[PDB]
Amino acid sequence: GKVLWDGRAPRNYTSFHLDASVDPYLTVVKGPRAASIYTRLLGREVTPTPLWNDRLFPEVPYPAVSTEQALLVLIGNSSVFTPGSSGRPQTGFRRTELIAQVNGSNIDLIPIIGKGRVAFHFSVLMDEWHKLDMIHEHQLVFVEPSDGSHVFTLQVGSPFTNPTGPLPAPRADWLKILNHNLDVLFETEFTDETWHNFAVIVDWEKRTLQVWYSQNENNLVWVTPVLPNETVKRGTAGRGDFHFGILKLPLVNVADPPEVRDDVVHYGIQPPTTHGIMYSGVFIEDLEDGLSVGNKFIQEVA
Repeated sequence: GKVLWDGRAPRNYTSFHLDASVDPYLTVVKGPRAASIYTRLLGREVTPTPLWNDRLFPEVPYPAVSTEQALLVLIGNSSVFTPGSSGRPQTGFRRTELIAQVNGSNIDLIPIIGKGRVAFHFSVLMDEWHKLDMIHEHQLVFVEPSDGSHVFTLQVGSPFTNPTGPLPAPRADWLKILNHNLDVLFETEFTDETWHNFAVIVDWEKRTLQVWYSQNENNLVWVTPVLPNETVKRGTAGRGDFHFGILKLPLVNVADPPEVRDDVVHYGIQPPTTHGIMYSGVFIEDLEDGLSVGNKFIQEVA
């Protein structure tokens, strides 16, 4: 497909780009500290997903060159988002997200990534240095319309419930792709030291989702059929911004009055700990000629 937006960090990207909030990422969804304190560019420390490598000839000595650097996205105790200059701090959440933009604007991108059939690509790698706590729910990747809903979500960790139930939940450490109604479409163990490659095809006319998945250098394969996603709102209210990072939900604090425990934006137990996840291969393409499945192959889809 043609690339509509490329969030694969160039090898020459820097903290300074991040602290200017320039293309390709809007960095506003974070705590008060600079964007670069929460999101680190990993240079040569971490090899990104091999799917988008370039290959060398001859194939000895080095087979390939990385075309991107991985990103490490961190949350910590300062990761409280204040919406605007005047919003109530989101004290229930710990969040750091990057949002796709083009020419300085997320708004202008909405029509481009919101029409026809669009493939949202992203690959995750477990951070062994600041482990995610799977007792809590983490919303990692999603497209968020105006109303705060998610057309689809990549989630990991035990889903938030009020009241609190057995924790960890079964398969808490499985990466999960959810539809807009929070139905589990596909789930797979978040194995360590492994690039978990995803593509979610959104057909904006028919309101469908299809999940594609692989590990490491393996080409993406389809792991769901084309599935109805019919709770998405009609028209422009169904479209929204592409986020990736970590949105960590709290647990219920029974000390809180029953009338506020459901309000996860402002209430709940959040320990003051640091947690990370690494991203690579994050980009958006249409389905011209087909889906990019990795390793310089395209696959026809319909």
